[PDB]
Amino acid sequence: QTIQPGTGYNNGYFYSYWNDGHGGVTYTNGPGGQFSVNWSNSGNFVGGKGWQPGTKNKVINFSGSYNPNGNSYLSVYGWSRNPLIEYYIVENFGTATKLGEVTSDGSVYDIYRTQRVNQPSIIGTATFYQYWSVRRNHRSSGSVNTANHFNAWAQQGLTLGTMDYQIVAVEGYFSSGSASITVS
Repeated sequence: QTIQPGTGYNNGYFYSYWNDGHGGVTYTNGPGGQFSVNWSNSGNFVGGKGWQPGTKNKVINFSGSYNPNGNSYLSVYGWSRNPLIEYYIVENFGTATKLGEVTSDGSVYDIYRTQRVNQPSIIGTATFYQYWSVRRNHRSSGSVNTANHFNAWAQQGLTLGTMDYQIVAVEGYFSSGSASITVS
């Protein structure tokens, strides 16, 4: 169903839908691991389905249509605790300290670390690191072996804590677009 921001479980999958209060976002949970999101001149939002908690060896399958008009991501997205880390395995996007590269699931990814200072998080306002793997060959369907990225990050000194949630997420930032994604 079309829902308001929050977290919960739908048809066997965890979901998270978050936004900054700037209107123009319609997020809808579908059957199974399916979700769809339409946004018209939104602020910042993140929504998608997956698992609570994730694992450090999950192979994540996704397929769908992803048509952003501006700043947006389509990512394997999640959190860890102790250390508090918000991480991205970016498979596609619309319109940082580089640490290395990894070749995984048919593409080279570029690995980055950023720091968020006094920003929202799963534990409230906090300062924390973000880990990124940005796919070079952009795509909106395929499989992600998360262990390839987590191990590559660790080899560069990027440590993950105990896993919190782990989803395939569509994120937008002051843009418009449409997406419909099925996770498995």
